[PDB]
Amino acid sequence: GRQTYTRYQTLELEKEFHFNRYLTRRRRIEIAHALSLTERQIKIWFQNRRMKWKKEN
DNA sequence: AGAAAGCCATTAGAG
DNA sequence: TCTCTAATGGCTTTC
Ligand code: NI
Ligand code: NI
Repeated sequence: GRQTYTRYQTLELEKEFHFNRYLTRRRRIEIAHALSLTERQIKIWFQNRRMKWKKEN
């Protein structure tokens, strides 16, 4: 099964991605707690978002 | 070194 | 039926 992300979670992440397309371990834990997601989800979201940003270039 | 993070292709589920 | 993206898996890369 797959969880669906709220607007707030997706908005707060996209806002983060605006500043740096990669995350540090300290920040990655911070974000996972604030959005009530796992460290793994945050990593994966950025993997996908970086791939999505690649197709837009 | 080898754990941890990435890249990339691919899949599958939510709505 | 169709779209988008969470999630996966098998590699390579970074530290
Ligand atoms: Ni700006
Ligand atoms: Ni090695």
